[PDB]
Amino acid sequence: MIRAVFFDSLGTLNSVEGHAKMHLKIMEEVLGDYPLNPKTLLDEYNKLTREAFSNYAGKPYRGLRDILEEVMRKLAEKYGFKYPENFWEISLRMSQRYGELYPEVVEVLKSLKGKYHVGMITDSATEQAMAFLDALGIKDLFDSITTSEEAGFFKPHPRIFELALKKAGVKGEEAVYVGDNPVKDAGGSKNLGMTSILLDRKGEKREFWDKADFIVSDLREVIKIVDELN
Ligand SMILES: *CC(=O)c1ccccc1
Ligand SMILES: [Mg+2]
Repeated sequence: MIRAVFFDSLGTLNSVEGHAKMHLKIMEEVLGDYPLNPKTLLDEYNKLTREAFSNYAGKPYRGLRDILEEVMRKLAEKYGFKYPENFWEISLRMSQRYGELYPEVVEVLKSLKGKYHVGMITDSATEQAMAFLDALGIKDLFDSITTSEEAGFFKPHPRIFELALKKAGVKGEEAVYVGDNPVKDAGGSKNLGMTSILLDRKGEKREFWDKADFIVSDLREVIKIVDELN
């Protein structure tokens, strides 16, 4: 019986659109009137960071701040603008203002909280995850928050899911994982026996739907699935 529902972060609870808007504002503040299109800087930053994150999926945890700051160091040297020593602090300030939840998130978390264990499982440093949940106003809505930093490994490594399950006191088969990445979220959680729900908000991933037990475009569908399973 489903006793716990676990959620991914980016693309699942906080929007990619807010992420992109937030990060453009970060680059605009980095650059000022430097003669570089902030959108061009952002696209190159995203290209490099995506490659780095891909390299480390499933692998031992390493600090994301060191990776992002090195990428920025490279980009500052490539393009000739002054490296921002306060890059991280700029980023935090912009997260607090421009971080954005999908419209149904609070409704969904509220409807589940109390009746099931409500958890988050995220690739993130712990302090950074807790700060952003606070900034979005949803920290209190979780019974557990489990991170790659705690487990020692990035998704889809089994230990990050194992830890979340152990925090909640449930078996994998008594738990659901909702996330937007078919490999890291659906495939990763399945290795622990969890029921996997792929969130495909824009229907962009039908190539990979077979990788999940269920497909949804809106998190309000989750509660119906759990009830139906129970
Ligand atoms: C994208 C970014 O700068 C960010 C995101 C979440 C929390 C803090 C910073
Ligand atoms: Mg995600």
